[PDB]
Amino acid sequence: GYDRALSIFSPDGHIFQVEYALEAVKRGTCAVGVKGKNCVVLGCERRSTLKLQDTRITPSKVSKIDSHVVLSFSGLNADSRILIEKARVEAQSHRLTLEDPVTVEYLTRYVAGVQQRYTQSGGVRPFGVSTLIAGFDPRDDEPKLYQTEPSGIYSSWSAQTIGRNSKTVREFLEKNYDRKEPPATVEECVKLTVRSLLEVVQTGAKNIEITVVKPDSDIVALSSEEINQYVTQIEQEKQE
Amino acid sequence: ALMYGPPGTGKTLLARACAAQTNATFLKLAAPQLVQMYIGEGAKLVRDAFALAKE
Amino acid sequence: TRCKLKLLRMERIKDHLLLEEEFVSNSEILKPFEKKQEEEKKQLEEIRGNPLSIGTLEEIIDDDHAIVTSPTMPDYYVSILSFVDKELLEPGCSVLLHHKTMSIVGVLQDDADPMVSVMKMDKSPTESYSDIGGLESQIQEIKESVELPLTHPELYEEMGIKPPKGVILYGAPGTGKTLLAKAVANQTSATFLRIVGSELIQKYLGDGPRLCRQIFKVAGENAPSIVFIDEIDAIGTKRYDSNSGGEREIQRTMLELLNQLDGFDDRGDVKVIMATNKIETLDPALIRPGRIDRKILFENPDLSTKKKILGIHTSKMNLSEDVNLETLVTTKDDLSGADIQAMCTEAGLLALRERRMQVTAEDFKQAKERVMKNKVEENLEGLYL
Amino acid sequence: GSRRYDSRTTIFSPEGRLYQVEYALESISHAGTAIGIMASDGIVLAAERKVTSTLLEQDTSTEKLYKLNDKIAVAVAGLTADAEILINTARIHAQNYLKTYNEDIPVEILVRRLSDIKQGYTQHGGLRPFGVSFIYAGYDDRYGYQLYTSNPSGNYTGWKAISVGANTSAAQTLLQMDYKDDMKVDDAIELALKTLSKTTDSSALTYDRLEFATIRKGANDGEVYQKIFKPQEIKDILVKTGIT
Amino acid sequence: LTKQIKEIKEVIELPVKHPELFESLGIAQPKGVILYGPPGTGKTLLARAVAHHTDCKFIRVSGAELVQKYIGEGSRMVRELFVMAREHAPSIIFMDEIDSIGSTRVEGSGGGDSEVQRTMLELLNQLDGFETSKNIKIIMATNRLDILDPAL
Amino acid sequence: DRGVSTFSPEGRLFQVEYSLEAIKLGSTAIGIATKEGVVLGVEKRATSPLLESDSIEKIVEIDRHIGCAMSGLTADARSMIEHARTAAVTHNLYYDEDINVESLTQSVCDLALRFGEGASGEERLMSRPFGVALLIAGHDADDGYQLFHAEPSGTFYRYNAKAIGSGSEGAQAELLNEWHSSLTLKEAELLVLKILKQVMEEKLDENNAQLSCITKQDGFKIYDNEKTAELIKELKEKEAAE
Amino acid sequence: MTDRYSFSLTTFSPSGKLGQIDYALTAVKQGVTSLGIKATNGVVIATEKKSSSPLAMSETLSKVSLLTPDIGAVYSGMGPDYRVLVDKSRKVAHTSYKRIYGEYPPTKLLVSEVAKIMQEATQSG
Amino acid sequence: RSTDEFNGAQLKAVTVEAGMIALRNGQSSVKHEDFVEGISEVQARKSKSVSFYA
Amino acid sequence: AAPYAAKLKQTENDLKDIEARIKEKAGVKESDTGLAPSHLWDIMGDRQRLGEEHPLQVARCTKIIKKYVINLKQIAKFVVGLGERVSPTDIEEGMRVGVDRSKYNIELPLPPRIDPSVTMMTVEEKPDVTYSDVGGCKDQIEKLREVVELPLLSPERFATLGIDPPKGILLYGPPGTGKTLCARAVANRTDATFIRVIGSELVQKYVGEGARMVRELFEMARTKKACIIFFDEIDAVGGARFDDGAGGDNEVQRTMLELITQLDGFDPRGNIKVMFATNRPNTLDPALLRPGRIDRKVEFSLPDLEGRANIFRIHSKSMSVERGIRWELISRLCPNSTGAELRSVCTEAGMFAIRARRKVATEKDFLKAVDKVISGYKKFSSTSRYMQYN
Ligand SMILES: Nc1ncnc2c1ncn2[C@@H]1O[C@H](COP(=O)(O)OP(=O)(O)OP(=O)(O)O)[C@@H](O)[C@H]1O
Ligand SMILES: Nc1ncnc2c1ncn2[C@@H]1O[C@H](COP(=O)(O)OP(=O)(O)OP(=O)(O)O)[C@@H](O)[C@H]1O
Ligand SMILES: Nc1ncnc2c1ncn2[C@@H]1O[C@H](COP(=O)(O)OP(=O)(O)OP(=O)(O)O)[C@@H](O)[C@H]1O
Ligand SMILES: Nc1ncnc2c1ncn2[C@@H]1O[C@H](COP(=O)(O)OP(=O)(O)O)[C@@H](O)[C@H]1O
Ligand SMILES: [Mg+2]
Ligand SMILES: [Mg+2]
Ligand SMILES: [Mg+2]
Ligand SMILES: [Mg+2]
Repeated sequence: GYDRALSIFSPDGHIFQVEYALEAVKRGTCAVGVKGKNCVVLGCERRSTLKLQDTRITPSKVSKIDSHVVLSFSGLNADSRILIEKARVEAQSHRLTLEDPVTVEYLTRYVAGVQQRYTQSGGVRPFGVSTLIAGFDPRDDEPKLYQTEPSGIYSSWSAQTIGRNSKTVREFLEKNYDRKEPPATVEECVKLTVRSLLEVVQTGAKNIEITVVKPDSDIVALSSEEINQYVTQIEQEKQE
Repeated sequence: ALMYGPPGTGKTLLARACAAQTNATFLKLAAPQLVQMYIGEGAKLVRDAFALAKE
Repeated sequence: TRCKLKLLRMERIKDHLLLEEEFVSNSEILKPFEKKQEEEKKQLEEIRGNPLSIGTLEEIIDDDHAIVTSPTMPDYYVSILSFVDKELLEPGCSVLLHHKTMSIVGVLQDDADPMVSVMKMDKSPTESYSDIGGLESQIQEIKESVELPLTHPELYEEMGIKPPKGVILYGAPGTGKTLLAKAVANQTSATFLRIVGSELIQKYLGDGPRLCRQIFKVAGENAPSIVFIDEIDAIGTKRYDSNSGGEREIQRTMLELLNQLDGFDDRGDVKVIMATNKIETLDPALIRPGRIDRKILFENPDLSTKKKILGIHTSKMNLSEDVNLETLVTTKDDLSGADIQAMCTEAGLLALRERRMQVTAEDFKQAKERVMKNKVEENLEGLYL
Repeated sequence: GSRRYDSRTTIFSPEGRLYQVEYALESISHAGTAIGIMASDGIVLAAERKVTSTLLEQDTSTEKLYKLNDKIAVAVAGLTADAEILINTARIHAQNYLKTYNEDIPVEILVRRLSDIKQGYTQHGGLRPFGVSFIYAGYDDRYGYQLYTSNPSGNYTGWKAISVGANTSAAQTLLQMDYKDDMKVDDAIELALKTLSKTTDSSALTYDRLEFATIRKGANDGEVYQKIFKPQEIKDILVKTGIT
Repeated sequence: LTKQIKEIKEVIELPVKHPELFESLGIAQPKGVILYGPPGTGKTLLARAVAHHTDCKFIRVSGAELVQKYIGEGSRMVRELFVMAREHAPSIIFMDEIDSIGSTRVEGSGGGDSEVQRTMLELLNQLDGFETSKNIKIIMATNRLDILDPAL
Repeated sequence: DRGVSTFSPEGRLFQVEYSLEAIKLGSTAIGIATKEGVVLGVEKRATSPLLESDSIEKIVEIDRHIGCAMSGLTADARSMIEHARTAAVTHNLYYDEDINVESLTQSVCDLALRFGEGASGEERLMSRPFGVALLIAGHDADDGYQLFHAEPSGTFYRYNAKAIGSGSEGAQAELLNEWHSSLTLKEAELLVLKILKQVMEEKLDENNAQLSCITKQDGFKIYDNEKTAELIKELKEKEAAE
Repeated sequence: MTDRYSFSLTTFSPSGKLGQIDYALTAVKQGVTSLGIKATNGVVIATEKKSSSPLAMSETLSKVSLLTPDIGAVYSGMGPDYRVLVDKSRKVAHTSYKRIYGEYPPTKLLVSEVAKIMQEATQSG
Repeated sequence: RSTDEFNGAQLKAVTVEAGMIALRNGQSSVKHEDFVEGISEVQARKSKSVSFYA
Repeated sequence: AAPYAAKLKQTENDLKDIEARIKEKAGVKESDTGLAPSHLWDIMGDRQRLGEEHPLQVARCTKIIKKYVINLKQIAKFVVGLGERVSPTDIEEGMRVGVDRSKYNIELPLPPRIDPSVTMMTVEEKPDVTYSDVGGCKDQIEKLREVVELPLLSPERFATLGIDPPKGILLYGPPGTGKTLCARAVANRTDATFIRVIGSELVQKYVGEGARMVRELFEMARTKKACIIFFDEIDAVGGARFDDGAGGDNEVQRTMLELITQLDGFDPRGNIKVMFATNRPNTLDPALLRPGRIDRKVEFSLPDLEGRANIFRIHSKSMSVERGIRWELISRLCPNSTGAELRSVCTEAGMFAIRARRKVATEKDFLKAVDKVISGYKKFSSTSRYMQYN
């Protein structure tokens, strides 16, 4: 019944709703991604700070899709739930029919696929969501980081940031992550990801969540103590 | 008698040529003049374009 | 303290001496004046007598006649005679006629208007640049096109080419646009005209076009000048009915705004300064660069610029060692400069309610909670969509 | 032609916001107030009706408190009609899980599925968003007592306390002071009446403008009990905190 | 209504009679003070009582052109109302902008009544030395301050 | 809102005029077809030094003798590449034979036509768009190397050479002088880079350019990023002899 | 032919509340009066009869009806939307309690079935 | 013949437009070759845009 | 603090005490025009000032009755007669005349209509834009010279052919190409009276108020021989033919109809050349753009890539520049750019020479300057919308 066209072309060569899509993303939360040479690190800041608000049962903004894929999302949070759902569905129907877990390349197309296909039908608004997709290719060591648009475009990155105040942290990353020399270890990368967030978080360790995915389905989160430790370290050094 | 249609058909050109040629006294009037900014000077211009014409 | 009073006494020994000297030499010391000034005043006064009837000149004839119209009504075909220059005679001008035989005995009449009062300004702002300090390089583009060709004629003859014209101010609100303008008019000390863009829409129809042709004839006269059209966005919504606004009134204002600033007219020096927060409604015949040269783009400042900004406002307030100036800046995460200014007006409003006359660390951390609650109560998103 | 008549609920604004959704968040704050309080020893679910007339049969009515299944109760804020749809759709989904796993639905699951339904109305199909928000109060083995709230956007978050309906900011600051993490069930009851007796727009807080229900693990042999109190036991604890 | 009487005697009378109190503190002098609430609560009758003790000329402005005869409309009157109220300082200009005339003008433009109060506001915030010595107060009144144009 | 349905009383479907703008926004894509090897080269327009150059794909394989380069929004194109891939393989099940190059263009052009109101049960699975061009290049026995230009109009022509994208106007005027009928593969490959250098925003490098051909023996083959760096280096020697 | 009110005709006001719901009550307030008093051992419901002429005999029209043998019902507001609403009610009472429990529904349950119709007459376009 | 849907005002706009072409060359007589060529110079036509799909 | 508080109270009283005594004394002190030659004028002008030469109460004739009927401008009607020796041809219909102050009798007739005066302030006095100022050597600039300049300087060549010379010409296009830059140029060179009008000057609330104006302007241009009447910005009062059925388009369409009936005229126009500078031919009216009044219409084009290489020679030769700035090099780099934006690269390299502290603008300050003005003034498409068709 409803199929009224929402991709009214802009005479200036655009589409009004796909600009607006990009705008809604900017409103929402921030999240940063950086790829060492043997790890990926997804940090995101959490406005779930608010005395008397749990974090045990409240869902974190970094989601598990598969054993060795992880997603982080900025933009409308009602909407995030869908793209998780679809991707999970996918991940199993790939094992079923072709065997072997999803190549991180593939799953990127597939999430990207879904967001494009909401601009085609009239009955539906675009998802105002951009995402970071990360994982390690089956039985390999190749870090991969991918980010998609609510346009539907996708590309791999050395590190990227989406959400609010992405310009501050991109400008920070140009100077401080060399393109020829990734951070060597897991601790050196993590120190680098904290230092990027602590520009727009305005200190605190309670705010930020840091999850690391390594090769061989190692999805681990750093707990409050660890966060604090790293922060403090960056405090002494910086002060000195 | 009214003359209407597309522009270029010489509506204004013919009428003039044939009303001066037949020696019938041809008064020149343009409607935008009957519009006025005084209150009641347009009603006094129509009766005066008429009173001249009865003589 | 002493600096100010030495100079103020120095100008009240100048004013006193000059007034006594200049009064005594108009009423006692007459030698280059005397005979020759007593004869000239006696001849002009006797010849035209009084009362003198002011008239208005509709038109001149070059054989020394004029058609003047009294403002009462009865018209007159008067003569141009004796003790008159034809350099100032011209349409609209006020002449003196002799109340019997009306001959133009001279022109000296210019009678100020309450329509030239609203346009012209008497002000002299009590802030000058570096009370705007921060966003430092945004007033150092408005000084390259307003101040700098008046001050150094040398540099713009040395490169050649025509000089810049105008600027538009647009961008985030709370970025100081209104005080930025109030500073480039105080530095130069050129004749600063000032009009809001919302007076150009009036209930009266077609009165728009007459009002801004007036504004530019006043401006051309006093040139060099700066015109502030503050809020030219306002012309986009303000309307009283649908024909006192609508396509009709908005096209009349465009057309007018287009002629004043660039037309056949071959305008003298009007620099134009516009304050605005709508760039995507303006005429595309103005943000045509080459009327208006460098446009200025303003955004929310960053954390080190907001350290320069909070230091201008906090010297006003009482100062203590307790105060934590650096931690109000850090926590704010690209928040505008209109809030920073609503927080120091809120610190002395809590201070007065107590009747404690020290502003300390406690009064500033309380005033930040009240400033973050009004803008955050108006955010009814609650659970983020 | 018909495109003119189309409201376009679906479309994004130039803010990127769904203006329709923001309106819906309004229609909650008109309706009467409901407060969630988590204790370690139980969950006190407490909400004061919006209705008030002197002819209301308080004994007969529930309208703010519904049971979902035996472990999970919701408190409703908004339009009651809208709600009633969702509340039946919940009840069927609870049961569907019970037939397939012989294991009562975990509280996270049930909330997540309600939230998905809501979202869908504002994705596509030019429907008007539901004007409703729930407090979820529920118990399982996994995490213990759990509290959640979901709003008409389709986005839910957990909590250690929360309030929906009118005077949301007022309620939230009273709780910020007073709640300590250790409370029993009986102290938790007393903080709930306290927070409702200040905010109430009507002058008196009366036993027939209140609805109170508990979920307690102080039922022996390791079993949970619900109980919605009668209007005649809420009267006995209104004199207990001295409101009368 | 005892809580309202003090709130306005604080911020209106005290930076006029004692500019020394507000200058030490540093607080930049009050501009606009919005009076709102439901009609019949005495929104206007409160500023009347403050205009009698302080000795303000209470000039109720309104959109009425019956009094205006010199320019004949108040759409462009700004300087003249100031220049009469600056002579006869102190003054309270009680700008009642109606903004309840229906959704034809109030939701179509932000009303015609706020149009005149926003031209006032921008020019009286800086004009001569009166900007932290204003003796002409900008008292606004409305049905709910929410209904006013957001930029006010 | 304009309909998709409505006519502009000039005689025109407003929407087609707006589509043909979207081509021009997107990145440069040159194609020169000779009688010895079609060369396609595009400008990637890497937008940050953080982003990895080679993940971006704008030279795309349709089958093993029809290669294709796209300009415009790369998203719109994701649907239309997949449709084209299926159809060419469908034909190879059905006649055990290379799909004609011309025929494949037609099927793409047919999907392009679709954007309709979606009246009754009829399947128009788009309501809008397809603001992208293709340089569909190929080789078959019937006609030699060919090259075809698709529009979002549903309109295509054969072309000896065609530029499209941001620098289309400039590239067009250099092509009408330089194009000839005697070009070799090795001369055409160097000539494409020279016309692509003028309208490249940035300096000609292989970290914002990608070259490809289709040649009779090889089929499709995109070049190595090492080969391309060498052809850049040889252009500047010939130019610095002059 | 083709429905092109697939979209919903009810939406929230930029001031909060649904615009048409509010209107719908003002139409109920115009209506005929009627009343209800609950007693200890019975209920009483009763309405007046408003005709056009004494030619119109109002005996034939019934404004009080039976849903089931034990549940009657009375109304105010739009005469025709009562005619169908009672029909819809009787019919879906029977297809949700007459087959699946034999007995006529308890009185709470029947009220709730009616309530589903209303809500839903606002959700569909 | 070589005109159609020209109103009389365009056609006065053709015979003058031809005798300019004669003043540009320098000729003192306007030949039958210039009246043909003035027809393309004043048609109320310059075509909105070369076709792209018609 | 206290020692200095007693000095802030004096500074306040003292600066205003001084201020009042100084402005009343200074006055205009009796300064009245005339100066040093007006003393010899006093001999001549005292025997004439007493004569009744003046006043002649200015009147206006309402009816020549084959004696004369004047109507004073006070409303009171009188029959007057000939003067000292005036010809009976002078007295014409609707002409003003001066009559003897006492017993009314025509002394001296006077020129007509006292409504001209809002039409004599629209006439400009030789602009300074010269004729080589305009860009390129286009053939389009010679078409301006073949409709206006050439038939008035030599009406010998358009008399041998026999053609009615083309009198109109329309200038239209995208902004920035100089529609007003070539209409100033042609007002300098032709030395024919140029009469600029603003088409949005006519509008008032009182209907057919712009009817009076349009009449009298049209007569004022008829009297002087060789004129050019340049109507700018006629998109207001030059709109499409429509009839809303409810608005106030009724005032607007009055001033257009009065503009129509004089142009073609009962009595054709008498050496009037017509210029129209419009932004668009797209909303312009079907009775004004219909071709006897427009004649030959030349749209001024966006300069090509050779037209910007030409224009770039006017702005870079006037700056101080090092030798060897190929004007082709900066024209390529630039995208498709008007000449009003190609003037702004000189001005942005002139403001960057001052920042860098250079006495010369070089080929380095122009390469940077291109990058800044092409980005900057390209982004954001004013409204980025427009349309309003469907
Ligand atoms: N039928 C015709 N025969 C010869 N010449 C014609 C004819 N129609 C128009 N013309 C020429 O066109 C000129 C312009 O026509 P005119 O302007 O008088 O006509 P119109 O219908 O009144 O058009 P409009 O009033 O719309 O301008 C005439 O002066 C004449 O030279
Ligand atoms: N970058 C800055 N540096 C120094 N002071 C600032 C800055 N930004 C704002 N301020 C202060 O904030 C005050 C309020 O600013 P003003 O009212 O002039 O801002 P605005 O941006 O003009 O607002 P609007 O968005 O309503 O047009 C200024 O008068 C000024 O002192
Ligand atoms: N062809 C040109 N050659 C040299 N300079 C030009 C040319 N066209 C425009 N200019 C320059 O640009 C300036 C401004 O352009 P102008 O104001 O004439 O635009 P316009 O064509 O009248 O547009 P509109 O009337 O719609 O605003 C001129 O004063 C001149 O310096
Ligand atoms: N606080 C009060 N004390 C005495 N009279 C009051 C008070 N408030 C309102 N009134 C009375 O109610 C009427 C309305 O007052 P007004 O100030 O004009 O109303 P509004 O808020 O609609 O502008 C007056 O007659 C006034 O005397
Ligand atoms: Mg005619
Ligand atoms: Mg401002
Ligand atoms: Mg009042
Ligand atoms: Mg112009």
